[PDB]
Amino acid sequence: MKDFTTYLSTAPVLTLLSVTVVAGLLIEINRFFPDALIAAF
Amino acid sequence: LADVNLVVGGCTVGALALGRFVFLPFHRASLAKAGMPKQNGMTHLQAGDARAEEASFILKTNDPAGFTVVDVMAWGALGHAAAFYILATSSLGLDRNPF
Amino acid sequence: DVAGLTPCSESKAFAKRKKNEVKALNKRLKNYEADSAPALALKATIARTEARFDKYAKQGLLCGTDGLPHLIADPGLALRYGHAGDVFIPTIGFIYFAGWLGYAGSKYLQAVAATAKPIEKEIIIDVPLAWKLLWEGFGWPLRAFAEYKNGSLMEDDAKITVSPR
Amino acid sequence: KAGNWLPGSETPAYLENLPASYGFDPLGLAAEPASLARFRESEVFHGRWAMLGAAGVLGVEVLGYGNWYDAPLPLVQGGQATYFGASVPFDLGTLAAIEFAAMAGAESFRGAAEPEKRVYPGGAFDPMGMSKGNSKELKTKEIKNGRLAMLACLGFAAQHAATGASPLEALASHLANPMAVNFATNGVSLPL
Amino acid sequence: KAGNWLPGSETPAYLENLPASYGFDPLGLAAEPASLARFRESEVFHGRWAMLGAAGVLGVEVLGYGNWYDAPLPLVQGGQATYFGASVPFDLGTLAAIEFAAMAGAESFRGAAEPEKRVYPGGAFDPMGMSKGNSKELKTKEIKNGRLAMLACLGFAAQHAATGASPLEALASHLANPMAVNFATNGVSLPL
Amino acid sequence: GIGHSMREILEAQTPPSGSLGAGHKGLYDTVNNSLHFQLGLALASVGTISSLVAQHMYSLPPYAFLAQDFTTQ
Amino acid sequence: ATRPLWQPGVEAPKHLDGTMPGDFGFDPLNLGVNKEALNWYRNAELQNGRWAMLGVAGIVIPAELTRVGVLNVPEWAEAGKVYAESENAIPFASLLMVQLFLFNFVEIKRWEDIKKPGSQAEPGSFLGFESGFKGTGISGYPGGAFNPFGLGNSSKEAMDDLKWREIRNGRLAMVAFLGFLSQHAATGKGPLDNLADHLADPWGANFCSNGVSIPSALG
Ligand SMILES: CC1=C[C@H](O)CC(C)(C)[C@H]1/C=C/C(C)=C/C=C/C(C)=C/C=C/C=C(C)/C=C/C=C(C)/C=C/C1=C(C)C[C@H](O)CC1(C)C
Ligand SMILES: CC1=C[C@H](O)CC(C)(C)[C@H]1/C=C/C(C)=C/C=C/C(C)=C/C=C/C=C(C)/C=C/C=C(C)/C=C/C1=C(C)C[C@H](O)CC1(C)C
Ligand SMILES: CC1=C[C@H](O)CC(C)(C)[C@H]1/C=C/C(C)=C/C=C/C(C)=C/C=C/C=C(C)/C=C/C=C(C)/C=C/C1=C(C)C[C@H](O)CC1(C)C
Ligand SMILES: CC1=C(/C=C/C(C)=C/C=C/C(C)=C/C=C/C=C(C)/C=C/C=C(C)/C=C/C2=C(C)CCCC2(C)C)C(C)(C)CCC1
Ligand SMILES: CC(=O)/C=C/C=C(C)/C=C/[C@H]1[C@H](C)CCCC1(C)C
Repeated sequence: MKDFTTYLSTAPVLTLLSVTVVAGLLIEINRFFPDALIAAF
Repeated sequence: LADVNLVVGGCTVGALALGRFVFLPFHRASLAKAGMPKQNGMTHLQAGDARAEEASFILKTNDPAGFTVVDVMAWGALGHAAAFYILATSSLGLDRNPF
Repeated sequence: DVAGLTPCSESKAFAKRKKNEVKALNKRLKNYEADSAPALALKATIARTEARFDKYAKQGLLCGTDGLPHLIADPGLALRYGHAGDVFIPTIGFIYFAGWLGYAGSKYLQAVAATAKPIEKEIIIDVPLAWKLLWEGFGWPLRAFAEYKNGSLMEDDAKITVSPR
Repeated sequence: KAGNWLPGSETPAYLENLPASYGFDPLGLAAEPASLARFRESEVFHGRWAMLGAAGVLGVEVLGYGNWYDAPLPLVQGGQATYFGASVPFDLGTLAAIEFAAMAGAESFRGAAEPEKRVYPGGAFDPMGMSKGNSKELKTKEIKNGRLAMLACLGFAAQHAATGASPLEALASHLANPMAVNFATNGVSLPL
Repeated sequence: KAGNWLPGSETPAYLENLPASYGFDPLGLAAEPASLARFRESEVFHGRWAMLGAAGVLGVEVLGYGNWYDAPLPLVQGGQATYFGASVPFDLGTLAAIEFAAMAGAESFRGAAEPEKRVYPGGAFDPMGMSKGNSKELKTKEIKNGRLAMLACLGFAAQHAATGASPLEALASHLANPMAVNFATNGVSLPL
Repeated sequence: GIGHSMREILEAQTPPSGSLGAGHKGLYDTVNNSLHFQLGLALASVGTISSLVAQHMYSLPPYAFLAQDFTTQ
Repeated sequence: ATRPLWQPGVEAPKHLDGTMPGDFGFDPLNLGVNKEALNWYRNAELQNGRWAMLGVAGIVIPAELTRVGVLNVPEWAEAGKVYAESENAIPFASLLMVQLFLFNFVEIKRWEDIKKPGSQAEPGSFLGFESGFKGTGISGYPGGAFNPFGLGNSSKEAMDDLKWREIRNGRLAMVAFLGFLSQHAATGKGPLDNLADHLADPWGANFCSNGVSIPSALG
């Protein structure tokens, strides 16, 4: 189990997971808050 | 408007008087501090440029203050420039004031 | 009006653009049923287009002769005419998030640089440490200013390698 | 030193024995001794010139002859200058020529002397002989008065460039309503 | 000491031999000797100025010549300043300049003297020469009268800023109805 | 006997506090002795002037009937 | 050391220990690792807490009195505008500049005190009042002129307790002011109005129903 978690912590796996999480978060932000041209607060 | 003879003469006389009795000390001090142009540590004449030798008709003059003829021409040129600037500006009859 | 720009609310080109886009969408919608999947998708697109145009006109954006929104990137000019959310506020937001990520990475690199084997820590990231440093990176402005005023944020020029000129 | 410009701070060591010194040098401009000497001479000269300018600006208005800003207007529009009411028979060209010559001679004589004589020449500029007796205190008084005059001259220029009035008029207007007539109320100083 | 301010308190030791001293210094403003000396001189000077001011305020009112608040009012909105029912031919500018020059000279000569002479200068300032012969009791009376006058002046200012009447009218109004005419009735002093 | 000495002017352009180090000491010889330095300075100036000429001839036509010739401009 | 911590079971960071008032080992972001930075943050916390206490008091007490009936004052968000429309109302720019001018002097002096506590006590700095400007050794706690009643001067432990009470009240007031800002922005009502509305129906009147805290896009 330790070796598996160590493999999941490698640079490529972590890079792909981080990019996927960031892309998913951005996609959902644009899905619920679309066409945000300016920062209207 | 302004008399060309009077303006030109007055400006030239004033420039010569300023360069002979007022600006002469600072001019001489600056000349001594600067000196002749040097290339690689020696003057142009010392390096081999014969045409760079200082003229002898300015090395020593009978004027007690050392006011050479070249000094006369330089100050007269400045005086004439100022005189003609005054004459030209006075000749125009337009409003250049920013008010 | 800032630089000869007309507000999108009173812009005729803006309204014409919205009308044309909705018209094209309805023309495409006319070739389907009333409750079919393509019809519902086209109706949703029409609603989104109308909402977008209404929001742009209501937010106070400035439109040019072409009828498209224009952004004002100048403090003072955008602050006095109510356009701070165009570039000013987004600039602050970016700078903050960018500094957060940069500070988290810097702290992780400096923390693993003291380990006996830092290269492995660079290829095999320490998830708990990275998570803690990512959380700590949110206070990056305060930490960065403190380190700058402390002198620990910089490396002495005499300690950095340089070329032989 | 007598002063500190900031009670809780450390002042530079090169500004300890100087007259009218408060240790004010946050930018460290006078770190070099040569620059410090030049700055001292220039400060005294600027203070004297500003004292004369402030006295003239206030006198021309108090006596009722006009403001400093409108003084050269009758000479540039197409007339003659006025001094105490009389008409001066000189134009812009002649005035500039005489002033240039006189100032050139005076400044050349002043700038061609020793460093101390260029700022404190009591040989003939002190007929009353006031220097031969506690000159440090008098020097401090002169420097402080010159500093105040410099600030006053800059204030006159900025105030006129912002509101367009004159020193006495500006002072009267501010005294009429200090809470609502100041730099914060004009639409120039504050970008509101 | 002759007094304790707070019957059961422990008064400071540096205020045990000074005249008119009750040990009042809870904030400890006179801990340092220099500060104590400056404050002593300032207190005596303030007491003298307050006694003179209170005497003038009461005199101008009991003599039917006007109030203290409206005294400079005729000068503004026109001119002419009345004194003893007469007329003084001076404007605000001349009055301010005259007062500034006189006060500047007097204070400059007073402030440049020795510390003791800056608060208790005998000789020419005591024509009757009653200073000799136990001046401690006289000094105590002077300080106490000055404190009372200071409180009276503050009372005049606060009462006028609250009710709006001058001292004599306020006193008569309070004497007429001591139960419903006081600081508690006006909607300024006691809010709730 | 009158005029300036570029060597002295360069040697005098040394700000105090040593912000610029020695300043421009020895620059006169560095430029006079090296032909590549002079050629680089001349090329930089000439290129900038060429750009200035290009930017000024279209916005401020100096020749008659030049703005109407779209191809030539 | 063994004093109560913010999160029971979690050890306090070594950079905090237990000497500053209000020390609960709360520093998940490790902002106060540097001693100089920690000192500056301590002074900033004291200043923010005191100003927040004054503001929350000036916002709650007048509102409570107004609700009863005695002393009628406008709501805190409209108090600034109400005075603006007054007759002899001072211009906003001039008023702000005067306040900033006075605060410049006092705040700069306090700044010098932070760098060196006995800075303002320099002899001859003022007209004999500099003697009362010497701190107590810790920036942010200046006796002398301040603290005229001498509260907590009986002993060192008495002053420590008062410091803890001050820090807790300041933090509570800071959180309260942030709540006031958020409540007014979300609901255009006063704090007392919000409290009364919540008690009437807590499950139907809270931040989950104001329409601002929870975005409508998600629902
Ligand atoms: C050298 C010698 C030596 C010998 O032996 C002796 C003898 C003779 C003594 C000598 C000489 C001397 C002299 C000359 C002196 C002079 C001085 C002066 C002039 C000063 C001024 C000086 C001056 C000055 C300070 C000035 C100042 C000013 C001011 C503050 C102003 C203010 C103001 C302003 C801003 C603005 C407003 O709206 C108004 C007012 C309010 C108005
Ligand atoms: C001691 C202590 C210590 C501790 O520790 C702390 C503490 C507490 C702080 C303390 C206390 C304090 C106090 C009490 C103070 C107060 C003061 C005052 C009141 C003053 C006045 C003071 C006052 C004063 C001077 C006054 C003056 C007056 C005058 C001049 C007047 C004038 C006039 C007249 C004649 C008349 C006319 O028609 C008008 C006029 C013109 C107006
Ligand atoms: C500790 C820590 C550490 C770790 O590591 C990280 C973390 C987590 C980040 C942290 C936390 C933090 C926090 C929580 C903060 C907060 C703060 C605040 C809230 C402040 C306020 C503060 C606040 C303040 C000052 C306030 C003040 C107020 C005032 C003056 C008021 C005023 C007023 C009045 C009277 C009335 C009128 O009618 C209106 C007005 C004008 C409005
Ligand atoms: C020896 C002698 C003497 C002296 C004399 C003299 C003083 C002479 C002179 C002379 C002169 C008198 C000189 C002058 C000179 C120079 C000149 C004269 C120049 C010039 C020119 C120019 C450079 C111009 C230019 C122009 C033109 C061409 C056009 C228009 C513009 C202008 C103006 C830029 C005596 C008696 C003392 C002593 C003994 C002997
Ligand atoms: C308003 C202004 O511009 C200057 C005012 C100066 C003063 C009060 C100086 C006063 C004295 C002090 C305290 C020290 C020695 C000299 C003085 C006259 C006794």
